[PDB]
Parts: sequence; C-alpha cells; structure tokens
Amino acid sequence: MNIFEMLRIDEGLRLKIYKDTEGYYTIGIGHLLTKSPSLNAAKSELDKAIGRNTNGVITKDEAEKLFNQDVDAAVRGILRNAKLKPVYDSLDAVRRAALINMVFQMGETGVAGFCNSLRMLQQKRWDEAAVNLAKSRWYNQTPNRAKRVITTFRTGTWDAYKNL
Ligand SMILES: *SCC1=CC(C)(C)N(O)C1(C)C
Repeated sequence: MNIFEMLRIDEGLRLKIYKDTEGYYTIGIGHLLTKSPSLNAAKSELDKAIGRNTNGVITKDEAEKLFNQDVDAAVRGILRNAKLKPVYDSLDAVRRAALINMVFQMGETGVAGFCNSLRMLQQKRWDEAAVNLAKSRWYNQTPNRAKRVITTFRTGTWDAYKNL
C-alpha cells in the first residue's frame, strides 16, 4: 500500500464525467473539474486539463496522468502551507499518506483549518486526534472513507485498506 493505491481505493476510477459525493463534476480518480453546475463548464475544464477536445470521456492512462498530478499538487500544497508543513514533517510515511488523502479530498485550506486535530497529531496523541477528527462535516458526510483515513492516523498502519 502507498498513497496512490490508497486514494485509488477511496476515489475509484471512472472514465466519464460524473458527480462526486458533493454533487460536483469529476472524472478519473477523483479529479474535480469544477464546482460549477454547468456540464459545459466541466467539459471545458476537462479539455484544458487533458489538452484535447474530449467531450467528457478520457482514457485510463489520461486518468492516471491527472491523478499523478493531483497527488503531487496535494503534497506540494502541504509543504507550502505554514499550518500543514510542520505536522506533515512530524509524521511517519503512513500518516503522511493519511494527511495527503485529506488534502486531496477537501483542499489545503480545508484541512489547514482542522487546527485542533493537527495539534493532536503533532503531539502524537493518536487516539485523541482520531476522536477529534471525527467531529467534522467531513466525517459525517463521508464516514466510511473518513473512518479509513482516521484509522490510518490512529494506528500508523494500513489495516483499514487491507482487504480493499
Ligand atoms: S492550524 C494552526 C495551529 C493552531 C493550534 C491548535 C494553536 N496549533 O497548535 C497549530 C499551530 C497547529
């Protein structure tokens, strides 16, 4: 297991534009196109992202290319963020993957405001951090995924993704 395999489990793979759990047009392995309700707007984003006129359908290789860019961007975003970089740097590689997963899902600003949980993670108070992380819109709206990410933070193991 690694961050790519973990996010591939959590995000799926679909090669046609679809709406994500928040109702937003997405494609590939969790590549958010736009929060606009216009499908045309989403197609335009997709064509810009891929570099050709797609009319809403991509290949598996294209989905993987966007996915690699999005994982890289999440990590780069963490390392440029004054609230996230210290916690990220304090973590082991498995827990770093859990933080990348959260930033991939909800964005840098979104995770950087989990300040109390970030402090508990910096403190390596893992059970406390897990309890605090669940007191969130994130957990309530995507509880199975959040439970997997939280288990990863609590244990520093991949047990929540074993058998997935
Ligand atoms: S998100 C910034 C932050 C707030 C507080 C909970 C005081 N912290 O310990 C850090 C710096 C994580």
